[PDB]
Amino acid sequence: TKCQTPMGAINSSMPFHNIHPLTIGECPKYVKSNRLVLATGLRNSP
Amino acid sequence: DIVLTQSPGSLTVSLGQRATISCRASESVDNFGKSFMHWYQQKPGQSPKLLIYRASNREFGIPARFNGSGSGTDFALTINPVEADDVATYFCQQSNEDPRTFGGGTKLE
Amino acid sequence: GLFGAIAGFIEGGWQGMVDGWYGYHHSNEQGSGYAADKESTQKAIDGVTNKVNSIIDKMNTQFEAVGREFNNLERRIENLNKKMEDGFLDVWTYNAELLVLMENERTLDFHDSNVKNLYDKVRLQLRDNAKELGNGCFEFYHKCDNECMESVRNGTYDYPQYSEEARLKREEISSGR
Amino acid sequence: GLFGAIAGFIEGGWQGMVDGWYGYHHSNEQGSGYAADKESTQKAIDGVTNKVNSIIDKMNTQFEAVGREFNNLERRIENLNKKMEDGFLDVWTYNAELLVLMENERTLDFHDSNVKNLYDKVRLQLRDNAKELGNGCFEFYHKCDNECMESVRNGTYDYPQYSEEARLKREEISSGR
Amino acid sequence: GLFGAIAGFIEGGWQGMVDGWYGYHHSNEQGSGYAADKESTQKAIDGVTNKVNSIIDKMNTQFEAVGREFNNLERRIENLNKKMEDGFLDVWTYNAELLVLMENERTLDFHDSNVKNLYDKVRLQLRDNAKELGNGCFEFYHKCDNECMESVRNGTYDYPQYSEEARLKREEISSGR
Amino acid sequence: DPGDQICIGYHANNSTEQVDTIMEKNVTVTHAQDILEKKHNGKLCDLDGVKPLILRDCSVAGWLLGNPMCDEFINVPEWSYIVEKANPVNDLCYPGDFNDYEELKHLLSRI
Ligand SMILES: *[C@@H]1O[C@H](CO)[C@@H](O[C@@H]2O[C@H](CO)[C@@H](O[C@H]3O[C@H](CO)[C@@H](O)[C@H](O[C@H]4O[C@H](CO)[C@@H](O)[C@H](O)[C@@H]4O)[C@@H]3O)[C@H](O)[C@H]2NC(C)=O)[C@H](O)[C@H]1NC(C)=O
Ligand SMILES: *[C@@H]1O[C@H](CO)[C@@H](O[C@@H]2O[C@H](CO)[C@@H](O[C@H]3O[C@H](CO)[C@@H](O)[C@H](O)[C@@H]3O)[C@H](O)[C@H]2NC(C)=O)[C@H](O)[C@H]1NC(C)=O
Ligand SMILES: *[C@@H]1O[C@H](CO)[C@@H](O[C@@H]2O[C@H](CO)[C@@H](O)[C@H](O)[C@H]2NC(C)=O)[C@H](O)[C@H]1NC(C)=O
Ligand SMILES: *[C@@H]1O[C@H](CO)[C@@H](O[C@@H]2O[C@H](CO)[C@@H](O)[C@H](O)[C@H]2NC(C)=O)[C@H](O)[C@H]1NC(C)=O
Ligand SMILES: *[C@@H]1O[C@H](CO)[C@@H](O)[C@H](O)[C@H]1NC(C)=O
Ligand SMILES: *[C@@H]1O[C@H](CO)[C@@H](O)[C@H](O)[C@H]1NC(C)=O
Repeated sequence: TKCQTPMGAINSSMPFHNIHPLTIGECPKYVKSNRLVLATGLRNSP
Repeated sequence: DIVLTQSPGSLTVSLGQRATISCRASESVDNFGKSFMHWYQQKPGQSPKLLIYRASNREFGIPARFNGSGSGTDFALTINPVEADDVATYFCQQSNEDPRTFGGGTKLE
Repeated sequence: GLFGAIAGFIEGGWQGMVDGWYGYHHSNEQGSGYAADKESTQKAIDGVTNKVNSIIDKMNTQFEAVGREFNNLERRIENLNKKMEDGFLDVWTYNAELLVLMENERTLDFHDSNVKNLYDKVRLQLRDNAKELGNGCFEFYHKCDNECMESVRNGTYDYPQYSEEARLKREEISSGR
Repeated sequence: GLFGAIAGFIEGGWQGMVDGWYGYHHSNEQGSGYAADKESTQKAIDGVTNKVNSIIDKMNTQFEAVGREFNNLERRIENLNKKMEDGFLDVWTYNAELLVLMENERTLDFHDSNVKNLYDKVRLQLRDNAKELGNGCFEFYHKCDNECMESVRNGTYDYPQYSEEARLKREEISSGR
Repeated sequence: GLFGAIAGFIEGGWQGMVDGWYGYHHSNEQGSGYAADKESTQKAIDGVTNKVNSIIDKMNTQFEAVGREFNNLERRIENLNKKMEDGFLDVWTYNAELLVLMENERTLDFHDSNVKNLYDKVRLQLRDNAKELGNGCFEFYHKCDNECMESVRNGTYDYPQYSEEARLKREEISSGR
Repeated sequence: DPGDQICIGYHANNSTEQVDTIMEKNVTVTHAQDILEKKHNGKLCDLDGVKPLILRDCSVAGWLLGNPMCDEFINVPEWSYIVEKANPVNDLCYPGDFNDYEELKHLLSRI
C-alpha cells in the first residue's frame, strides 16, 4: 500500500477515513465520524 | 513480461580494476520512487547469492566493492576493485511486475 | 426551500428528464416531450464540482497523530499527549462535519435558485404572449411549434413575432370565445 | 433582508397575529380577521428546532480542560500545558461564536424567505383574478366570502370557478366606468 | 448568481455610475443620466463594513506560538511541542481561509440581493402604469419628467396620479398604433 | 380548447441516497458523493516497496539487546515501519530496566 493502519491497509481515493488515527504513508485524513456525504445533485421528489 | 537484457554477455577484467555490468529493462521497473531491480551473484558450482536489493543497497555481508547504481530502464552493477573471488555469473532480476523475470546473466573472468 | 421553486411552486421533479438537472417539458400539436437546458445544468455541475474540490483541498493539511510512548512516571505528559491529540481530532471532525452540513444546505438551495432563475429567464422572455399557470408551466396565447419551443429554450424566443397573435387571442378571451 | 419581504415590500409586521409566525389578514363584507398559515409556520418551527439541536449536538464533543500540576522545574511543560489548553479554548470559542453569528443570519433570512414564498403561493393561485397592491396585499376582482378566503389559505382556491366574475369586473374597470 | 440579478436578467453593470453601487438610469425628452440610490448603497457599505470588522475582531484572540527550547533527551516533548504549535497554525489557517471563501460568496450574493430588491421596489410601485421589459428597465405608459423620476427613486411615486393617463395609452397600443 | 404549453422542471430519479443539513436530517437527493472511507483490508503490508520489520513476540528492547529468543532478528535489512505487540513475551528475559527507553524508541521512529 500507500497507506497502512494498525488494523489494516487502506486503498482509497476518499479525502477522509475513520479506521484508526495512527497511520503511516500517504493516507486520507482521520476523523471520528461514522458517515460523511456531500450533496451534489438536488432534492429528490417522491 | 518485462524483458531484462544484460550487457555485455561475458566480461574479462584485469585484477584490481573495475568491472561494469549493465542491465536494460524493456519497460520501466521503477515506481513508488524506488527501482525494483536486484543483483545476484552465482559463484561457479553453487546456488546464486543476493548482492543488491532495489538497485542500490547492499545486502548485509556484502563488501563495498559492489556498486549498485541506476534508475528506470537501465542499471549497472559496478565491481571495483575486482578481487580474485569474484569469478561468477551476475544476474539482474526485476520485482516491479510479475512474472518475475531475470537477466541473461553476465560471466566475469 | 429558500427559493421556493424546487418542491415549491413546482411540486416534484421529472423522472423522465434524464439528460440534465434542469429543463423543460413542452406539449403542442406535434407531440410532447422533455429536453434539458444544458448550459444552466453545466454551470451547476461546474459549481458543485469546484465546491467539492474546494472542500477536499482546504482539508488537505490537517492534524496527523503520531505515536509516542511514555513510562510509568511520565503520566502527566502522557495524558497531555493524549488530550492534545484528541483535541485536534475533535476539532477537525467538528470542522469537517459542520462543513458538510453547512455546504449541503448551500448546495440544495443552489439548485433551488437555479431552477427559479431559469423559470424567470423564460417568464421575462414571454411576458403577455403567454399565461403563467402557476405550477411552473406557461400556456401560450399563440401557436408554438417545435422550432418555437427550441427558441424559448435557447433564449432566442422572438416576442415581437407572436405579439400580434397573442393580443388577438386575449381579444377573443375578453369576448368570452 | 435578502428576500426583501420582511421589512421590505411588506413593511412592518402584525402585532395582532399571535398564533403563528406567518399568515393572513382578510377583509370583506362579512368582517375582517387574522389567520396563521399552519403548515409554513410549522416548517419554520421544525427547521429552527432541528437547527438549534444540531448546534447543541455538534458542540457535544469538544475540548475539556483537565488540571495537571507541575513543580518549579517543570516550567516549560507547564507553559506548554497552559498554552495548549488555552489554544483549544480559543478555537472552540471562535467556532461557537462564529457559528452563532452565521446561523442567526441564516435563520433571519430563512424567515424572510418563508414569507416571500407564502406571498408567492397566493400570487400564483389568484393571478389576474386579483390585483397586486404592492404592500403584501391582494384585492380580489370578485367577491370572496369566508369559505372562499379559507380556500386561498389552504391551497384549494378554484381559479376557473371565479374567473368569469373577475373578467367581468376588469371590463367595467378598463373603460373607466 | 443566486438571485439572478447581477450578471443575470440585468446583464452587465454601468461604467458611468460612479457615486454608488446600485442606482438608476432614466431616459425622457429632457435627457438621460445616472443616479445612485443613496439608501441601498449606504446599507451595503454599512453591511460590508460591519462584516469585515466582525471578521477582524473574531480573529483577534488566536494561537500565538512561543519559543521553547529542549535538550537531546527531550526529543519526545520537543516533538509534542512542535506538532502542537503546528497543529494550531493549521486550524487557524483553515479557519481564516474558509471564512474568507464563505463570506466572499455571501458578500457577492448580498449585492445580487440588493439589486433585485431595488428593482422590485420600483416594480411594485409602478405596476401596470409601466411595462416590464425584462432587462432591468421599465418603459412608462405615461410621460414621467425629471421631477417624477426623482419621486420613484425615493419612494414617493404616486400611482393613482398617473393611473388615468396610463390606461388611456394602453388603449391606443391595443388599437395597434 | 387547450393551448400549447412549456414547463420548467428538474431531475428526479430512483436514488435513495441521503444527505444531512443543519435544518433537516436525511434529505433524499438525486445524486451524492461519499467522502469517508470506512474499509480496510485487515493485513499488515509492505509500504511503498519496503516490508516492515514485524517483530513477533520480541519487543524493541528484546530486539536491540538481542534476547536469545529474538534470534530471528539478529540482522535485519531496511524496513519501512516496525510492528510491536502490546505485550511481547520476549523482552528483558533477565529482569531490569532500559534507560530512556522511550526516548530511544522515539529515535527509531526516524530510522
Ligand atoms: C380548504 O378550505 C375550503 C374552503 O372552506 C374547503 O372547501 C369547502 O369544503 C366544504 C365542502 O363540503 C364547504 O365548506 C362549508 O363551509 C360553509 C361555511 O358557511 C358551510 O356553511 C357550508 O355548508 C355547511 O352547512 C350546510 C347547512 O347550513 C350543510 O348543507 C353543509 O353540508 C355544511 O355542513 C359548506 O359545506 C365548501 O363548499 C367548500 N368550499 C368551496 C369554495 O366550495 C376545503 O375543504 C378546505 N380543505 C381542507 C383540506 O381542509
Ligand atoms: C422625493 O423627491 C421628490 C422630487 O424632488 C420630492 O417631491 C417633490 O416635492 C415638492 C412637493 O411639494 C416639489 O418640489 C418643488 O419643485 C419645484 C421646483 O421648480 C417647485 O416649483 C414646486 O412648487 C415644488 O414646491 C416637487 O414638485 C415634488 N416632486 C414630485 C414628483 O412630487 C419628494 O418630496 C421626495 N421625498 C421625500 C420623502 O422628501
Ligand atoms: C424507477 O423504478 C420504476 C419501477 O421499477 C420505473 O418504472 C418503470 O418504468 C418503465 C419504463 O419507464 C416501465 O416499463 C416499467 O413497467 C415501470 N415499472 C413499474 C413497476 O411500473 C421507473 O422508470 C424508474 N425510474 C428511472 C429513472 O429509472
Ligand atoms: C436517518 O435515516 C437513517 C437511516 O434510515 C436512520 O438510521 C436508523 O436509525 C434507527 C433508529 O433511530 C435504527 O433502528 C436503524 O437501524 C438505523 N438505520 C441504519 C441503516 O443504521 C436515522 O435514525 C435517521 N435519522 C433521523 C434524525 O431521522
Ligand atoms: C555508485 O556509483 C555512483 C556513480 O558513479 C557514485 O556516484 C556513487 O558514489 C557510488 N556509490 C557508492 C556507495 O560508492
Ligand atoms: C442558441 O441559438 C442560437 C441561435 O440559433 C445559436 O447561435 C446558439 O449556438 C444556440 N445555443 C445552444 C446552446 O444551442
